[PDB]
Amino acid sequence: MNWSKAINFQPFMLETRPPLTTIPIMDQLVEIGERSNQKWSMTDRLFFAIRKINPIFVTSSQIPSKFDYTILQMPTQLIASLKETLLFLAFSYYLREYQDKVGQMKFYPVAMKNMIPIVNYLKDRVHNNFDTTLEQAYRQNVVHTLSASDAFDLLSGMIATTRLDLIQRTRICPELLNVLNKMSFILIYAPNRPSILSWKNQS
Amino acid sequence: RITEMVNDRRIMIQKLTLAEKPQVMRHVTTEINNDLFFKMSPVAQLYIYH
Amino acid sequence: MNLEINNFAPAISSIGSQLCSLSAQKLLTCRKQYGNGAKSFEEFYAEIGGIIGMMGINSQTPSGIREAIYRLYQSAFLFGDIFPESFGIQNTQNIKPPPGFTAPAKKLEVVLPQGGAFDLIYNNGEIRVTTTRNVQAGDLVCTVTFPIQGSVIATRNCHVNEIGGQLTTTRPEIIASVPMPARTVIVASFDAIEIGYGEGDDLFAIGIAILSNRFNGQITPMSRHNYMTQMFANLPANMSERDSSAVLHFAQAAPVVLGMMERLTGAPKWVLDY
Amino acid sequence: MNLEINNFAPAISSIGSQLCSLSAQKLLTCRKQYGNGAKSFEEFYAEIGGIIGMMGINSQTPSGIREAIYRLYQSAFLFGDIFPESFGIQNTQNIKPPPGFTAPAKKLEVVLPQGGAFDLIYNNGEIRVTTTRNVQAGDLVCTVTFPIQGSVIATRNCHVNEIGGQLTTTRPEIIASVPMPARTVIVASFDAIEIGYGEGDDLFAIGIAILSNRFNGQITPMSRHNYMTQMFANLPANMSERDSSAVLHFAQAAPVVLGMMERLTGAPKWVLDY
Amino acid sequence: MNLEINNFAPAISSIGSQLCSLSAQKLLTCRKQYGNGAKSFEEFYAEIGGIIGMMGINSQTPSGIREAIYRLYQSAFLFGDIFPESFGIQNTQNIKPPPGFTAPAKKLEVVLPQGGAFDLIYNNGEIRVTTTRNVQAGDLVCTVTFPIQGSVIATRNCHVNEIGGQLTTTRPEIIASVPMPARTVIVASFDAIEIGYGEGDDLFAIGIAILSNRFNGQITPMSRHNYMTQMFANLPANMSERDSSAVLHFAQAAPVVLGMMERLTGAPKWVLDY
Amino acid sequence: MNLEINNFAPAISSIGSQLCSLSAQKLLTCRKQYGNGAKSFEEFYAEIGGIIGMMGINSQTPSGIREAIYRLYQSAFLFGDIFPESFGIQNTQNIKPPPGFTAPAKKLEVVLPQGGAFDLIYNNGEIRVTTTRNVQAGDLVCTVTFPIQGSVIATRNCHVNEIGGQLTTTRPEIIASVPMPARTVIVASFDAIEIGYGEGDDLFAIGIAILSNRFNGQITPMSRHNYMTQMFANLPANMSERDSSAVLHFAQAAPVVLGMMERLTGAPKWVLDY
Amino acid sequence: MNLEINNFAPAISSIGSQLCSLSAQKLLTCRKQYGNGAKSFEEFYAEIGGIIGMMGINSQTPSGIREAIYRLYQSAFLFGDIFPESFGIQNTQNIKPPPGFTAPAKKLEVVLPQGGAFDLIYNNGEIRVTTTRNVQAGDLVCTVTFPIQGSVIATRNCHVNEIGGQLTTTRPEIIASVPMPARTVIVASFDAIEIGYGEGDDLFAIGIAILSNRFNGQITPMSRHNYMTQMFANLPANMSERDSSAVLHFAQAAPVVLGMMERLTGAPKWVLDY
Amino acid sequence: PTRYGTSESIDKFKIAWENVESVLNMEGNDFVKTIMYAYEDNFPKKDFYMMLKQIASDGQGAHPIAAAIDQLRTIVYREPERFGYIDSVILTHNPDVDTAYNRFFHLHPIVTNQPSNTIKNAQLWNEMRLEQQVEHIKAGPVRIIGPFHVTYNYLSEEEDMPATSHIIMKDNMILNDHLTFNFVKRERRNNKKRVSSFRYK
Repeated sequence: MNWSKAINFQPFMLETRPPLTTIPIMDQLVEIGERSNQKWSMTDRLFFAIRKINPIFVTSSQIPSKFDYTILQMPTQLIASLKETLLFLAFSYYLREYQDKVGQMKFYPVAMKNMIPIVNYLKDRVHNNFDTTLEQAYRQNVVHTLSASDAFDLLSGMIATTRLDLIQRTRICPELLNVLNKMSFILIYAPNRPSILSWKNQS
Repeated sequence: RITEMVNDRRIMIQKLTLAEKPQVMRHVTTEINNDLFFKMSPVAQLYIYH
Repeated sequence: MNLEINNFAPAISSIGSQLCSLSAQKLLTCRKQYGNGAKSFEEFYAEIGGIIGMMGINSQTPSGIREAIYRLYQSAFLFGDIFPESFGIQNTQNIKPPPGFTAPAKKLEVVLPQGGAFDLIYNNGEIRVTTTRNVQAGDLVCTVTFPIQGSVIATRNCHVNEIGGQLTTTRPEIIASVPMPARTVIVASFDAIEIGYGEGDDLFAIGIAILSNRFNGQITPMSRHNYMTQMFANLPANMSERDSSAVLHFAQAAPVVLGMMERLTGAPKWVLDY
Repeated sequence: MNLEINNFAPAISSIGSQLCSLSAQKLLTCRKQYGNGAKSFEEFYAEIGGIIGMMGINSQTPSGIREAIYRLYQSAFLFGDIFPESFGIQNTQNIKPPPGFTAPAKKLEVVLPQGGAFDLIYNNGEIRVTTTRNVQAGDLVCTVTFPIQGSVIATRNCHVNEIGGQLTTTRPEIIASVPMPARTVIVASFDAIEIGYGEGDDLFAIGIAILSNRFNGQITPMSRHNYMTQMFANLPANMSERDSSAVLHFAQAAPVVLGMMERLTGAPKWVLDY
Repeated sequence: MNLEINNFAPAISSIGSQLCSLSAQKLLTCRKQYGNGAKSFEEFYAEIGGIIGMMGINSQTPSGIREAIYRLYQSAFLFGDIFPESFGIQNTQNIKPPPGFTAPAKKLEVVLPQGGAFDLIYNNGEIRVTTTRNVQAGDLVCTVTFPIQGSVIATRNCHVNEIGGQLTTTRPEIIASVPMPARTVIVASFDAIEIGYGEGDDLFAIGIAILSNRFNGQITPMSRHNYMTQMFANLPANMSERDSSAVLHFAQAAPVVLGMMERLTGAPKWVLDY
Repeated sequence: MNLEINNFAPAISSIGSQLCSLSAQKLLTCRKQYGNGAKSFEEFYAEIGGIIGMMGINSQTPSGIREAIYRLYQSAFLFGDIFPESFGIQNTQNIKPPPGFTAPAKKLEVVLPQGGAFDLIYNNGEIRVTTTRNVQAGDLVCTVTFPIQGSVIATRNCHVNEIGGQLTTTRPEIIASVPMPARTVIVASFDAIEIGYGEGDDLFAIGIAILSNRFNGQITPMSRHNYMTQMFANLPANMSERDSSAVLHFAQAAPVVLGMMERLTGAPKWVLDY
Repeated sequence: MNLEINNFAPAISSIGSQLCSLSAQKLLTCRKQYGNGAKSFEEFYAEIGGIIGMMGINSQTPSGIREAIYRLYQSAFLFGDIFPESFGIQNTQNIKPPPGFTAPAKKLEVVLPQGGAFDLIYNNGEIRVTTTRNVQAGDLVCTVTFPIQGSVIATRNCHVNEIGGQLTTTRPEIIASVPMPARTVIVASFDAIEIGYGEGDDLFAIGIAILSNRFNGQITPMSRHNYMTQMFANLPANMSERDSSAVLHFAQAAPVVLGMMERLTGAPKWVLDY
Repeated sequence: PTRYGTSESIDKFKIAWENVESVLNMEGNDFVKTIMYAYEDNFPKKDFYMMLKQIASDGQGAHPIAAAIDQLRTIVYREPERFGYIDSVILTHNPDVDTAYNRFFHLHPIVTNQPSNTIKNAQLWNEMRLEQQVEHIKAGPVRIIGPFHVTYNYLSEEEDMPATSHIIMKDNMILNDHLTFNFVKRERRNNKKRVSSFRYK
């Protein structure tokens, strides 16, 4: 019976909130970070954007967090790859339009694999070009070198839920369907068949 | 400051536009003790009567 | 006293010190215009002595500024890790230097070598050790762990690095100068200043209990010297000497302001003139 | 019979049961208005047997209801990948309780202990065991695996946990009460109800063959008792007992309605009164 | 289970049964109209359902019908003699006949004659006694104290009064047909209907507890068979067979309706069709 | 009894306690103005008693409040990691302190040292142990694992840390004060209060069964003392005493309010005056 | 005491309790606004403490409430089974539930088996018996005649039915569990609640004298516990727990209110919140 | 008897006396009214009121309408739409139709979404600004609790649907105070056809 048509309350997203007495203080620090440029996007220059992607291992949900800068990981020993990291970054960027600004609690997807080595590797060897973006890197690396099914399997393995679980949860909340459409995914449903996956370009 | 006072009334103020938040204004509040008028005086009966 | 200090401590401490200074100024101003009357001074302060406004805090009661102090103290000295480190390093907003330390160094903290050749007894601003065996001249006998700055006086059978009577290094090391037999004595007196502020120690004693009653598992009543030594030893390894000064100023100013709100006496200069 | 129940089985069952109830109510209305005319009853029902206002049934003929039932059953009990897309399985937050079970427990399933000290034979409503070796009083001799509930008719040389003639737990355990050597016999009878629904046994017999012809690799014809035993054994352990009732209700309603649509007789109360 | 039934019980029972049937009909009508969604079925029943147009009961809440049943049951079977008009119940000779009994006879009750000539054991629908001594044909062995009606099957070594397979009397007595030596056994089986109703045993189990938590000094939880036997053994001697059925129908319907109001499943036919 | 307290328990418990308090206030307000008339008290209550203005309730009947209590309890204490998305838990910025505990400490919980030197028994308000071998004065013989606070009366052959008759620490340890031979007896009585609430125990008894019928696999009926001890033992160590009280208040108030909704008697002060 | 309780005691009690609660609420209402002037509180209460709108009461002074209480008590509990037509009784079935009992069970009432086998001595909350002769395990030792509900603590050398430390039945029986020779002693302590309301014991003592000075032939001054034991012993057998609760509530409230109208202190919660 | 009896302040006597002096001013009560007003000094209004109160308490029966209203108010609770009022309304951007009523209506305003962030009364929503209003809608369905005065229109499939201005977006999303709803009935004439939600949306 555990299921909800709300994107923020899906099994793969974690709710976080500072201690209930330190909430006013953490608001001032978020404004301090807004004064500096402390926000990563998929449209700004990758040279600038990769300087502000610092995933942190989570041990408790009582942690301060900012909507446009925080990405979370759980303590593990597995190592992610470039494609998994790009898929997770795109997922977390397109999943933040539905973030709840009015409330004191924030929801964030967790990364099953360690992305720190890949982020450091990428940061060591990126030049200051005027046109390269994170979305461009995603399109060149994931869309043009993988099938939709393989990329969906990678994304499912990068969050706790299995492939069948994503396909099932996509039918209940339309927000997840929109999020996956933004990542250039297409789902086709036919009777008596399992779902097939395709990129938006080839459909 | 206005929305945080606690009294018998619920004060509601529409949220300020992001641009109109720095706008400056003057609000003078007096800082003086009023407890020195309420002493015992040889003309207190006059105060009561009037 | 167990506690962890994050890397956002200077930013929290600047706001805390500004709040403490504003409250002290408010108290002094309300104190100089108190006319003796039916209303007591405690009632007089509660009515128009807690109403202080600035960025963030918006309370008009002494309980409000007390809770603001509680929030800042918990966020700075007891909360585990506020944010990823790079978020703090890239802060551009700047802070104001705190006043210089004025606490006299009486019980200076030193550690003996692993050998156990010497025995350490303390006095007022003076460390004297005796030799259980014979030891060669020119080796370390004592080193100072608590930072100290000032002049050096009355050194016997030992040598310290000083020019013109003033110490050169913040952590002086005492070395033997002449060969000596067993059961001798070497002394080293100091006219110096340690970390902390000497004034307002009465308020600290009653404010540390107030903020220990709330954080009972983390903070316990103790002396000012021990409190400051533990706070300095619990600072993060990578921090500039400018930020640690602000952190320590707030760490000592919170208890004195808490105790000053209780006993309605004057505030020390290092809190008032921030 | 191999079958894989998914995690959304209660939601599929809540739609299947409603569809079956609506189909049964349409047949009774058709029976009352037949009029004994030139068209046969089978021809009359084919033209007017379609449910109205039901989403996900594309055709207006009983063929559409048959296809919907096939799809729902296949999704619920056979393959976890398929999930029907035209029915309102989105607003399935809460489910309606199904009618209570009414199947008499004639052949009740028990499992002997590993000792091999007893001999199991069956009767109409009672079980009895003969003792191969001398058995000490106060030990388990039998325990049921198919839940039952109801009174106890006659227990000799054995004791069960009952008060006022009513069984306490749904899995009673038979424990010897008196020392009993030399190949004795102990008998226990029950007036109880097993999981299932008694009426519609013929309709189940016709419908199970229809349901098994399509799924020849997963479902084979068998009695209702074996069907229920296997279906209950294949349920997940960590499931609320209210959802299990819905799943087990649909698992029988589907074959019964499939057999009802071929032999145009009445419908059981437990199907129509859902 | 001690209780004193008044002679005005049929008048109270004719109202109680009508209230129960109306509640069951309302439950069915509002149960067929439920769409799965945010509200659970309990909230839906408590809000839109439970509205019956019945005189003398001015409550449209489930709790109101619940305590109407409580009051009617307490008046009819526990207080003692009491006039129906006292509680606003009009007492009228003209009433409706209740539905016929449908309870299957499994543990039929018999009483051995004095002298210890025989020993009795029970089976699913049969009684078997063994002769401890020699007995000549033409004497009683057993007699049913609980009225029974139905056909007789498999009568061995004994004779009963029957024509065409149907028992002539409601209380048959078994008489040995041929003398038997050497501790043989005589068996009498029946296909008969006892006093009570068969459908709805699950609801009775919780309804009896519901009304035993209130009248704990009068009623205790037990099986339906024991409850029916105790109720029947306490009826007044001078009353017709028409009033006895009316009393017993309410006596059994009150627990099952109280249980049905808890678990919002269906209702038995003998409750709805009154 | 297994359960995992989630890390946002105080926020859930604040909403739950406010809901329970509002229900109690509505019950007493309706109870004061019930003028004896045509309708009984329960129809009167079940019609206006559920109209409470609060986020998360999707009904105006007591069934809605019951289901809200079920959801909040499941989210806060049970293994289910379901976050109630329709209440105001996400927008909570501050909590209100709960009323102080008033449960008498009659069966105080103590854990003996591993030596086996002593045997422990219980009395109305004290414990006593008998030495098995010679024990020298100055070592532990007992210590309390369950938090307690209050005064000490009638201590013999043992010393407890206290000033003026008032216990110093919340978990006092009992140590011998006189060297004693084996078989000597020592006692310690306490006039103290344990964690919990003493009033509304019948309501707790009739509500624990109500909430155990639903969560059968996680919660079993028991006494209030055992329930509170298990809840306290399952609390995480990283919890302030102000949050733990807020969790425990709701943990005990949920069964009390659930049983209150059944028997429409009064409510305890610690529930209504939240 | 000698006293006869008629079958309509609940109807009288439901009016007496309402009158007592009204008088207590009026007392607190007048106590809140006492001017504290030259007039004493007794004159203030005598001037404005009356009820003006209740049918049955013929004066607007407190004496009217006193006289009504006298009439109701005499009608409900004394020899004269007089039905008071002056107060308006419309339904003898409708009875608002009274608050649950709060009286701690210190002196529990138990009776010996009549074999002259055990010695009985009492304590604060426990009974303990010594075996005069040899006793085998599994036989009755004691049984309680005053119903009791609560928990069980410190059960040694005996057995009681319990689930999770909570008593199962309201009249527990103590049976030995081990063969115990040579004049051993067994104990049984209960942390339970007897019948009645512990609060307001001072007012009961002064009110029982007030109502015994009038009904001196039937009522004598005594303690609350003995009064309630005899009152419960005089209850009719044909009485449910819902009605006996109201009877006992009025039986205790009448002396408490009579003594409260003399000593104008506060009123207990169980009287105010009826 | 529960409140405002002997302890009531003299300021409350104006309200209580108004009904009595209104009753005394009707036809057929002029003798008692004249005697009462002529000798107010000797027999004041308060003692007269207390005497009448004692007279009424001693078994004087109330007018039957009291019980009639008490019995009718229960009927009012159980069937709201018979008296033209609805307990609450749900404002949402993605509605989910209740399938059970599809059997009877071609299209209906009945949904089954689980609300989030209930709002006490319509006025609070109306006084809000648009930016905060759209944030509420995005997070999910929003519920307005206060009672409303609704009317239902039951229409045939052929008839065109009268327009209802539920929300007027003139400067802020303000709810109307009437909230007329439209049902279109399913008949045996048009039961097998499927009607688009075109005109409705």
